[PDB]
Amino acid sequence: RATNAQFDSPEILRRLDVRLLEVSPGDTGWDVFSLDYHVDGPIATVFTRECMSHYLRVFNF
Amino acid sequence: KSPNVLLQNLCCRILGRSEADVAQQFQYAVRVIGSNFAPTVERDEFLVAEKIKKELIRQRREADAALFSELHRKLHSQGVLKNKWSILYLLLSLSEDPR
Amino acid sequence: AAAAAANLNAVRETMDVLLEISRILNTGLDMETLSICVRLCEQGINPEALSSVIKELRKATEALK
Repeated sequence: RATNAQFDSPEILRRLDVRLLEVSPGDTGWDVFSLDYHVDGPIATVFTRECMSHYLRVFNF
Repeated sequence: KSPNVLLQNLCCRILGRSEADVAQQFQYAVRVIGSNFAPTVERDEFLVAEKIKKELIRQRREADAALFSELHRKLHSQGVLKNKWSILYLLLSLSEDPR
Repeated sequence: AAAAAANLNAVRETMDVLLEISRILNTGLDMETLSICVRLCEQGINPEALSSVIKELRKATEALK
């Protein structure tokens, strides 16, 4: 709401949703945050769940 | 046996003492283990394996993270452990960071 | 028998491979304790409950020292 992001198309906004990594003793909060683009449609064959893991690594670096 | 006296064995194994020398620690064991015998949280061995690899990358023992890829396979190869999840969560819970 | 001791071989193996998993996560459990820890898990038990006991018993061997 506060930044310009609210005005964009509802598809890429809705598929932008948050995720986190699973809790364990001694973790760091900066590592556990991530953003996940999630796919439910036919577009899976170009953005599949094994490519999402590569993306998580990229976003972390 | 029974699990209550088997927990007394654990209390003889961590400490270096007899069971008539200390009765306090076994009372802490029976107070925490008691009125709970069944996990009320998520059950999957696959997720806790993906939480052990994620932890070994965070400690930069990333060659040991490819060792766990073989040790979990060996654990499947014997196949005589009823819950593989409970001991993996237990061993994950006591993890130290020496870096 | 003979195969009834081969199952005893397959349990000592379980116990050793979980000790390799025990050292790479750097827990304090040794082999003898780990043989209690696998026995408890066959009946089914909360690791969330056992970890606090082990993390207290390792904090009560130098405080009862």
